[PDB]
Amino acid sequence: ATIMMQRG
Amino acid sequence: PQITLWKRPLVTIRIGGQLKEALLNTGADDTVLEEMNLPGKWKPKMIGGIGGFIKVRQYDQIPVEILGHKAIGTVLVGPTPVNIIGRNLLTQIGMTLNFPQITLWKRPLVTIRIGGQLKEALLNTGADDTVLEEMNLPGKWKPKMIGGIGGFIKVRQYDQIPVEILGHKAIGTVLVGPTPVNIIGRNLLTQIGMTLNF
Repeated sequence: ATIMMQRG
Repeated sequence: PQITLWKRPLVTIRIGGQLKEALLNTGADDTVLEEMNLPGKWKPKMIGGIGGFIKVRQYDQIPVEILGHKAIGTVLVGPTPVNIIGRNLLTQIGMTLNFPQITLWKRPLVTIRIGGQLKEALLNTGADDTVLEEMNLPGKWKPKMIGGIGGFIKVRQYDQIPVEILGHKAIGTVLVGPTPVNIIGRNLLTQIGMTLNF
């Protein structure tokens, strides 16, 4: 249940 | 060398002279490490994730060794739950997604077929689970909380949902909720035979 999407 | 996705793709990195564990994350544009000291000037920045935005310190042109490969690039430091290696450094070390080959210069976005709709979704090695933007899927579901960079969101968990990704059939759990981007996580990536390679 860890969703490490990241947007810069 | 080839990394499969049945487990989190965690690797040891070396940075500012210290060893750390970090997640190889095709779903991150940038590299974000847990609070630490790094030498040199930094600028404040903000970045977003599945639970919202966080403040970080941006350090430029930082050397980082990953799987024995040297990168030199931007490292963000802040309250991330997990150290993550994003595409800015994955490209430098020559990492690709494979099943055909997908390079990581841009966000690895692909079409999926799910519940009779076609959607664009992000192949995300830093996601355990698959999370799709709000949609009214038929069937029984249960509530769940899922976390990421800025905290948690409430989602609906549907099980045994047939999906098709890049012409490959899969069937699994799909979480539905207010995610900013549709995300294909490892639960389905393993089913269509996707790996990381360098």
